[PDB]
Amino acid sequence: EYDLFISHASEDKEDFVRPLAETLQQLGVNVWYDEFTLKVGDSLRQKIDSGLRNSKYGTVVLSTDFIKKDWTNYELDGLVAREMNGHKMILPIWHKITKNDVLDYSPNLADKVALNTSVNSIEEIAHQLADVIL
Amino acid sequence: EYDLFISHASEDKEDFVRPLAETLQQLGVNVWYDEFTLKVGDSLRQKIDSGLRNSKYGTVVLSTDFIKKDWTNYELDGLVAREMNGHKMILPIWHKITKNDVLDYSPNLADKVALNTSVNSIEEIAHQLADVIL
Amino acid sequence: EYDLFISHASEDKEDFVRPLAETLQQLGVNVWYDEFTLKVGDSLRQKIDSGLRNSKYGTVVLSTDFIKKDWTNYELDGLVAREMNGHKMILPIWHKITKNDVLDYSPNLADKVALNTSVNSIEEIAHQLADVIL
Amino acid sequence: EYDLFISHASEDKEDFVRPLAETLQQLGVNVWYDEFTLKVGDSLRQKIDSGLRNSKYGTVVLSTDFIKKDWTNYELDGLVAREMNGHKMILPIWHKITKNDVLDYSPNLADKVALNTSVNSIEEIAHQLADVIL
Ligand SMILES: Nc1cccc2cc[n+]([C@@H]3O[C@H](COP(=O)(O)OP(=O)(O)OC[C@H]4O[C@@H](n5cnc6c(N)ncnc65)[C@H](O)[C@@H]4O)[C@@H](O)[C@H]3O)cc12
Ligand SMILES: Nc1cccc2cc[n+]([C@@H]3O[C@H](COP(=O)(O)OP(=O)(O)OC[C@H]4O[C@@H](n5cnc6c(N)ncnc65)[C@H](O)[C@@H]4O)[C@@H](O)[C@H]3O)cc12
Ligand SMILES: Nc1cccc2cc[n+]([C@@H]3O[C@H](COP(=O)(O)OP(=O)(O)OC[C@H]4O[C@@H](n5cnc6c(N)ncnc65)[C@H](O)[C@@H]4O)[C@@H](O)[C@H]3O)cc12
Ligand SMILES: Nc1cccc2cc[n+]([C@@H]3O[C@H](COP(=O)(O)OP(=O)(O)OC[C@H]4O[C@@H](n5cnc6c(N)ncnc65)[C@H](O)[C@@H]4O)[C@@H](O)[C@H]3O)cc12
Repeated sequence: EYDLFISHASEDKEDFVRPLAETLQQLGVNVWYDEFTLKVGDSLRQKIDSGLRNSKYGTVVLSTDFIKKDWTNYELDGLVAREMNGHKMILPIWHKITKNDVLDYSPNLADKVALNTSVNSIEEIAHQLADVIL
Repeated sequence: EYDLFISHASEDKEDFVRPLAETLQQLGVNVWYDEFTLKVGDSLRQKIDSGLRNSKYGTVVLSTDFIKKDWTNYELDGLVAREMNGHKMILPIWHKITKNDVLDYSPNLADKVALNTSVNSIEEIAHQLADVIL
Repeated sequence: EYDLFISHASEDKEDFVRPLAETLQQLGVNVWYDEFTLKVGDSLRQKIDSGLRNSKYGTVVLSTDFIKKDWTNYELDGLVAREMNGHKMILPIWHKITKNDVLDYSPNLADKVALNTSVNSIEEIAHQLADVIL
Repeated sequence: EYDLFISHASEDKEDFVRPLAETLQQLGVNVWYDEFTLKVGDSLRQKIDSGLRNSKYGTVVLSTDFIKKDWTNYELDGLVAREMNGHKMILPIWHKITKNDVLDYSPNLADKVALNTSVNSIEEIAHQLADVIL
């Protein structure tokens, strides 16, 4: 069902991630985003697990807060596991972070071409993503 | 697939290399150029290695910045390795650099005939390259 | 902490890599090897990433099975990313493989001097490595 | 640093070139020889280029196998390039080869005085070289 899963830290919602998800839907991507999918009484574990398993692609918004928190590391551990079984997925974004900070977090992600929010705007990034997914 | 691989420093894009690559495609050469080929989520290592291995020829834009940087030296190591197995490839260009500076970088490249950007224009250089490749 | 990280395919453990790692420790190199470090309940992603980032050197056992598999290519991407930031690391070994097969995998590794297991024995290779590391 | 660079084919190591290089060091010449300088993980291109550029003199062992191979012709290109900038270097040796075979390879080397291994012994040749270098 879903085309893209969005993994992000809650400190980045208002200035970046909410505008991004809203514009991707307007282009026509079917997106998994937590404010759209999770409802009262749902199991967090079981809903996240089935969202990770049923998405064609996943995007990760790398940030200083992303590195520290628990649920963000839970999601990225699951994306790499599915990619090491033969299915390529990960589309990275760099937000307020430099190459050296990424290379100190993991040197394998420093090998992957990312979109940098200090160089591209929100809609300029959204157009780049939809060209791969669609 | 590709006819030519272009190896250059990013400081030289706007005043020389972007005009050159645009005019080569208009003559009909099938060219490997990083702004045309690399996309979000690609592995840099694995895409560059298959570009080097599947091209008939390679051109190197010698420059004061080309000498210092890392990825430029990575690409030239791979071109010489394939040439020392019996397949001639390299077509050199000298940009803002003199014979002495080239001879201090490597005396073997000082033996190979090159196109000098202080003597020829962009389209005059492009016409010279296509006569060898095509 | 670690002096050397060993990257290898699991098909090569018993006739080559297990004897090699055992003899390197006896010479006194502090080595990262998966049978010594990984334990029940560890995250594979997070433990491999910190092993790559905290080692002075890395060795890669090039082999016909190494080229095909997923986790072997994951590790080599991270080594090259750290080397293209200015820190030299890679010490290559050729096992049951010829120059032509290496040049068809990547022409840049064909430029780097390697130890060939058809020419040198296990302890003769181990002595060569420790002279660089120590 | 280096006084002499030795350029030779690997088919000639055991019966001529290893004894020669060992006796030159005993006289006190500082020599560039591949078995003494190159180590695991070195770039072949970048180490050879800095050896050619930092030596006062160069010697070439002309032989039937020398003429055919690739890396032997690579080194002689760089020596002539530096000599055509005004710095005399080349000290030739003829091994199992006649004047006619040299003249068919290049008529300019047939003009330079050479040492012939059918007329002089190893130590008799080594004494002749050191009188020029030292
Ligand atoms: N939508 C969501 C609702 C609830 C929990 C979520 C956890 C994670 N996520 C997923 O993970 C990324 C965010 O990681 P995160 O690390 O930013 O999240 P936090 O841990 O900060 O939690 C955020 C806030 O939920 C409050 N809280 C904690 N347990 C609670 C509970 N049972 N009932 C009510 N409220 C609770 C907690 O008090 C804080 O105010 C996203 O991509 C997303 O897919 C989304 C969540
Ligand atoms: N197109 C390209 C994109 C990304 C990296 C490239 C590296 C090399 N090349 C190849 O090598 C020659 C240029 O050498 P170069 O030495 O000029 O390049 P730089 O190292 O300066 O990198 C240039 C910029 O990429 C930024 N950067 C670094 N890692 C990044 C990452 N994972 N995701 C996003 N951005 C990243 C880095 O912040 C800088 O602003 C060309 O012929 C070409 O074929 C092309 C590249
Ligand atoms: N030590 C190790 C344990 C587990 C997984 C590893 C993966 C990779 N490595 C690293 O990568 C190189 C080897 O690449 P490799 O490609 O040889 O490995 P394989 O994919 O063949 O996995 C080998 C076996 O683990 C079984 N398996 C898969 N997921 C499993 C899981 N969660 N729990 C239990 N067992 C699992 C899988 O069934 C097969 O029998 C080494 O340098 C090393 O640093 C080492 C591993
Ligand atoms: N010391 C040396 C080591 C390696 C390569 C050299 C190349 C050239 N040289 C220089 O050139 C003259 C000799 O020309 P040459 O033409 O005699 O040499 P070959 O091409 O026959 O190579 C000889 C052997 O290296 C094996 N081979 C090829 N690539 C390899 C690689 N990455 N890692 C491991 N082994 C590799 C290849 O399998 C063969 O067995 C000398 O004056 C010297 O300064 C010296 C070399």
